[PDB]
Amino acid sequence: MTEYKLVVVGAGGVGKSALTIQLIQNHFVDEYDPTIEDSYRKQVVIDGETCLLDILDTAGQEEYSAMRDQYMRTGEGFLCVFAINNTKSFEDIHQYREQIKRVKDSDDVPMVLVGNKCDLAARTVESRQAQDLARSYGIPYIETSAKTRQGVEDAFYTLVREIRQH
Ligand SMILES: Nc1nc2c(ncn2[C@@H]2O[C@H](COP(=O)(O)OP(=O)(O)NP(=O)(O)O)[C@@H](O)[C@H]2O)c(=O)[nH]1
Ligand SMILES: [Ca+2]
Ligand SMILES: [Mg+2]
Ligand SMILES: [Mg+2]
Ligand SMILES: [Mg+2]
Repeated sequence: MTEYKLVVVGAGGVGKSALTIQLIQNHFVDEYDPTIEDSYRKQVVIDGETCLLDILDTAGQEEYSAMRDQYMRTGEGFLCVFAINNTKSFEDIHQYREQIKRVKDSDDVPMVLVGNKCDLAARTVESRQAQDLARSYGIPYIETSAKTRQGVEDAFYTLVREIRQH
């Protein structure tokens, strides 16, 4: 079966772990335990194809920015996550996409822009603003909530479908 190497990146606290754990383990992590670097692996059927998702849940704490080059090298596709109630996390996306872009020496790396926490009402990043960013990258924008499960499968499966276009 086909393996897909996914990597989840974004600022601290945007919900990278919560999203990954919701996808893989089907529950919502309420508490906030900052991540160093964890791996998750799960066999799933996507569009009729049995495949193995290998997902690297990375650190948003800038203290660990040194580890980015390593995982950006190995990853096949990147879930670039910000929170819709965290304007700064949205502005931070560019610096993640720039690094991925450099490391893969490519303007063409399978990526999905994800606006997480869409269950919360304190929105400061409007859908249209994120759509414009994703458009400029030539990638999809998808809103998610790790809490309600909204968009969670859509985000990760879309990332698989982007890798397949590569
Ligand atoms: N309401 C709501 N809270 C969320 C959502 N996703 C994450 N959170 C909350 O936000 C906090 C941080 O989540 P977490 O997944 O740990 O973020 P992270 O991006 O993995 N952090 P780090 O970069 O430090 O590893 C937690 O309290 C978590 O419950 C979401 O979709 N909705
Ligand atoms: Ca819980
Ligand atoms: Mg985390
Ligand atoms: Mg505004
Ligand atoms: Mg496309």
